[PDB]
Amino acid sequence: QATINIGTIGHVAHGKSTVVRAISGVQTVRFKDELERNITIKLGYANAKIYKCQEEISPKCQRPGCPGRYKLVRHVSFVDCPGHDILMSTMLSGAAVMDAALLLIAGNESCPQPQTSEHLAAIEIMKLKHVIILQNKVDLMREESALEHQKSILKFIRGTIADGAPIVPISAQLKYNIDAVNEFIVKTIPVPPRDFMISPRLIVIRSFDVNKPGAEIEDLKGGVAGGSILNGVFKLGDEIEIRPGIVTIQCKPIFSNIVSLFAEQNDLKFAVPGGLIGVGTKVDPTLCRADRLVGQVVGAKGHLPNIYTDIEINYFLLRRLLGVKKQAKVRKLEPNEVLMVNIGSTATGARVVAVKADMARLQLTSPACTEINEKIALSRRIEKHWRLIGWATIKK
Amino acid sequence: TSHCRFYENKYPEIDDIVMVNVQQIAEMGAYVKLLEYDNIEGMILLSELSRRRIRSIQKLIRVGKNDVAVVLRVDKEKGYIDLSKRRVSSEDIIKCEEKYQKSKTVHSILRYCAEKFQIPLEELYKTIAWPLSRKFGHAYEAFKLSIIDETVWEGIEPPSKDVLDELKNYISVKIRADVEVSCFSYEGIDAIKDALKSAEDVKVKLVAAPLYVLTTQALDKQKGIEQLESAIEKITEVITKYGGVCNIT
Repeated sequence: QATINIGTIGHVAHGKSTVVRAISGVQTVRFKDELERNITIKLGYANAKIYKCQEEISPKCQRPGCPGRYKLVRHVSFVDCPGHDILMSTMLSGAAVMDAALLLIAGNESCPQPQTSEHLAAIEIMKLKHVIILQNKVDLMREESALEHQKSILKFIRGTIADGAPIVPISAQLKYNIDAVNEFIVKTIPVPPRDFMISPRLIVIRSFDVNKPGAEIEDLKGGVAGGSILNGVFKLGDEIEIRPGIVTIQCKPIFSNIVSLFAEQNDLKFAVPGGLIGVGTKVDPTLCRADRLVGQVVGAKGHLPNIYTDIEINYFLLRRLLGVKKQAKVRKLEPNEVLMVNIGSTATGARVVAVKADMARLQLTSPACTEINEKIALSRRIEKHWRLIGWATIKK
Repeated sequence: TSHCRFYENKYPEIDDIVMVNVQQIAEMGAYVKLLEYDNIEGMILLSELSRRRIRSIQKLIRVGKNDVAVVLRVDKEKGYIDLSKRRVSSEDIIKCEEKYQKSKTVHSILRYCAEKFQIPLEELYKTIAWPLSRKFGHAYEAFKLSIIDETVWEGIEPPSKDVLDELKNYISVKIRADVEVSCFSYEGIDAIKDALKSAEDVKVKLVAAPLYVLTTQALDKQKGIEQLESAIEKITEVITKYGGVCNIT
């Protein structure tokens, strides 16, 4: 199945979807009539092939001269998030689901673009320094201007946790120069190991009913959860608890036996981790209605994640903020103020109980589940929409 | 072409009970046209209409409206024929009214047939009207039995078989419910299936996982009052035993 969760990052109206299309052919759709013209809310999904010519996009070597057929390397799946500074929660969720990143910078649009920088920062925070950098709108720029842009980018990427991350000049519309990108996908991104015995944990980003308009109820379908595994091969025929729960104010975890564990385009026996998977469960498709299973944790039955509202956070912050042009000073965190705490996939609205030296105690208005220590990206409301302040770990 | 006879005699032979409407009344009584032989007309006397002397203010409210009338006398070679409705019993009113409603609902099923297949109306009318109205009573309960017993169609021939098909075509309601299955469970699918397996066996359609459009058929329009309610009750029953939540509009 899908071997490595590779994410796509860039500015809004630059062409992440376009890039995906160029790579795979699989469309992110762009939907709900708002997003048909403009920008997606959900993650965009695509399945790209790597079968190398060693003597590729398709498993045949008729194209690159030598008739010695395309030698199977990998199959990779995309994690394409919204690159808008309003919808950052989704991006954050994607980030602690990904194994590696793909940057997208346009030629004619500037080098210190705010959103892109923010994305980069997020990636750095959430252990995602494996970034393949792509020059995108180069089918517009001069023989000198492009070079200048590249130089500027290089200059920028000197103090960042990205040091010598590779840059490729592609056209997402004209279909050129993606060979290099493909090569890098095997070269610069090795897949981090993901075993059998590391306790099975599924991180849900999407809720899906496949209940088509027109059918009869004597021919029914269950609930499908679109979520990623980063530990534990889920096999067909297992019982599950989804632990952030269902709301009564108290919450109670949801129990579902596996109908299917579906990856690629064809349903499989297994779901080997480091991939984003559509899990058919006996759970109602009415709870998989639109975007209900977003930021929920799934464990195999006989397991104890903990649903915390009162949290011990170890926090770290910036000197100067991101999301804006206008990079504003980080004023100190203020008590009993609504922050957004992004933990793996959750985007919970939290109130500050205490501020110490490097630790903070937080109240959650919506309960999140901590199994391990859990990776956090933090966010705040200063300029209406949510800006990225810093990062944390749950000290548990 | 337009309209024609009942039963192949030129006039309503003496002392039968027909229906008319009064056209105008000046001094003779009314110039009643016969509603069974439509284009023909007769008349009727002033003292014959009730016993009371009819006021002009009473005369105006009655014209155009139709009623029942027995026939006193008939010239066999003149259309100048009398009618009568003082000597009409109360039962005969309802009997001839039922016979004339029968007549109109067996005329309306052949009017458009003759005037849209474009043939002379009288010939196929009479080739139906000899055996079915001479054997027993005419075409209403003849044709209500003709669609289940097809020996009527082969007993006499029509000049064309397209009017046959249209007569077979003429004589031979949804209560909408947007029930909202707002479930948050694990055994909900089964419940839904169970619900389907009793409420559909009337027209049930899936819209999504929550919304369902079911258009329950009613016979008296008020007989689907006992159906929709029943369905609702079933729905209520269903979801308490499985784990989810169903809400009804």
